[PDB]
Amino acid sequence: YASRTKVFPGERVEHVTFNFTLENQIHRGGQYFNDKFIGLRLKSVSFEDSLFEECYFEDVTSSNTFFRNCTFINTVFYNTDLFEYKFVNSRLINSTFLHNKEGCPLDVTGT
Amino acid sequence: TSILSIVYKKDDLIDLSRYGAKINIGDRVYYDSIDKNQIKLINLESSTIEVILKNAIVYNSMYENFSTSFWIKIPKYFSKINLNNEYTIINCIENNSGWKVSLNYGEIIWTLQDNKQNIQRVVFKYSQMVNISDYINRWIFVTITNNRLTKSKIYINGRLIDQKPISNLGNIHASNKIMFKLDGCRDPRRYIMIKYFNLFDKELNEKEIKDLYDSQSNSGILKDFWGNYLQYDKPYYMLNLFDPNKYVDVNNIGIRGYMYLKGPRGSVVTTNIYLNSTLYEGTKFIIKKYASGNEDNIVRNNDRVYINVVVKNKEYRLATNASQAGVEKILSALEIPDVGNLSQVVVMKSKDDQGIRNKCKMNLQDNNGNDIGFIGFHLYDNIAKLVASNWYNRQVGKASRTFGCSWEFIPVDDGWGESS
Ligand SMILES: *[C@@H]1O[C@H](CO[C@@H]2O[C@@H](C)[C@@H](O)[C@@H](O)[C@@H]2O)[C@@H](O[C@@H]2O[C@H](CO)[C@@H](O)[C@H](O)[C@H]2NC(C)=O)[C@H](O)[C@H]1NC(C)=O
Ligand SMILES: *[C@@H]1O[C@H](CO)[C@@H](O)[C@H](O)[C@H]1NC(C)=O
Ligand SMILES: *[C@@H]1O[C@H](CO)[C@@H](O)[C@H](O)[C@H]1NC(C)=O
Repeated sequence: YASRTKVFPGERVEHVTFNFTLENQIHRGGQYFNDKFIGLRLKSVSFEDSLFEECYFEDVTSSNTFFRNCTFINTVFYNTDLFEYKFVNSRLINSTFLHNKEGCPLDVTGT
Repeated sequence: TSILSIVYKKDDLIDLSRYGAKINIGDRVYYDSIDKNQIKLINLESSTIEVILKNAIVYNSMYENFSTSFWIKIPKYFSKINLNNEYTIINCIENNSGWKVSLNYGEIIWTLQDNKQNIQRVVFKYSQMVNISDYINRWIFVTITNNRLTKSKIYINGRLIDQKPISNLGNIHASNKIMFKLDGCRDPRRYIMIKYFNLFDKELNEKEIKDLYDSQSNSGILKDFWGNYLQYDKPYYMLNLFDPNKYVDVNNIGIRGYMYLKGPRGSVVTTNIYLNSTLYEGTKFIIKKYASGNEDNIVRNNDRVYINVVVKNKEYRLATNASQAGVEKILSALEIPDVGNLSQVVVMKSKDDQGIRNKCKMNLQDNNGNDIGFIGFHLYDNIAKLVASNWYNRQVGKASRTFGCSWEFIPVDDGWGESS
């Protein structure tokens, strides 16, 4: 499985509402400005060295997903299960979590 | 007993004491609309309040006791530019001797200096990772008493917070001039608010300090979450002190529908700076005049009012059916013209029967002037449904601990910065 992981080094998304369902990906060095993430599932998706800056996360279901060395600025996490263990060595600035989904406080896998 | 006391008057600031201290005010000092007796200072050079005493009251003695008291409202520190940045807000130092009041990240500092440059500092520390704070962006009654023989003490809201011996300090010669201005603050978007600055020539005891706290609290008028006047025709988010992780919500609109406490609350975070709880969650509560004889918009004690509930940007009315089963009358949100004769008039309370100041309580009443009871919450099958009950009145009569009948009104404030 780990042998099939796709990697996208370097991305610059700006002003788009962007949903999906992606599995087994790694994003490294992305830079998102004023983006909307509505109703997306994340399985084994890892964001690395990213910047989110006035982003907006709504109805996000996360299955083994992490944000490492990521920076969030004026972002909103509305109705998402992105708990505090999915931000590894991150920095949030003026970020807001609202209507957090119910779930475990530790990564339990969603097989 | 008071030597300096800055209060407001007709488009100026004066000193009530019989000394007539000259006050010089910058061209960028602001005032509130409603309580113009509260003063705002921002981070510029023109934001200046300069008060000058007389030579007959200059602190230059060996064992003279003195005290000061004031109210301060400090906004939330938002970024890491605010860390390790002690800035002075009140200054009384000439030739490296005197007293000063300074603020740092989550601190209020009292400092003394003698002519031998000895430093004694007394600090009140408030955390900013707390879920709900009593000090961030809320009015604080700060009073400092200095006993030249024993020790120096800082009092927050009437209670002793810190004390440090000052017996080693020998001679303090404070300045003739007192300066109210931010000094040394690297944040260009930083300000404070102060009100009711008083000076005394004796160390006040706990009795005198509590008397002063109560006298300056204006117990006859309701206060909102930030400690300002409560006002009609203004949206307020609602916080229950007994269960502060939940916010008022409705599910339906009508006689059948009910309003309850839903949770948990969200959070607003800036890593390593603040991890508070969201205060702009739930349904707003507008208060409308019913029988207020006062011309102003201020909500005072025993004012019979109406309560409008803002649901989906439309106004509804907070009422109950008095004649129902049980003691707990469940609160519901109704069409404003379709309320009929349902009990809606709320008597707003600021202080108790004995006059002891407490938080906001709402007393739902019918058209016959009969007390349905204090508005609170009662759990039905694990739903904390909002009710009006006389049980709270019974505990108040028995001087028991009422559970859930005390509320806070939270408007949108610039000093909190939450994204609504
Ligand atoms: C973090 O936010 C504060 C508060 O600003 C509010 O909250 C933001 C999330 C956003 O919704 C703003 O539009 C809100 O007004 C910022 O401090 C204020 O910033 C405004 C400009 O945005 C400025 O006019 C004020 O003077 C600032 N007030 C104070 C007390 O500093 C702050 O800048 C944000 N943090 C960072 C690091 O930029
Ligand atoms: C969500 O994703 C699907 C497929 O990825 C897309 O067709 C749909 O338009 C998206 N939702 C919205 C609101 O655009
Ligand atoms: C991510 O890369 C390294 C940490 O491995 C760090 O030096 C860098 O500043 C990080 N980038 C951001 C935007 O935080």
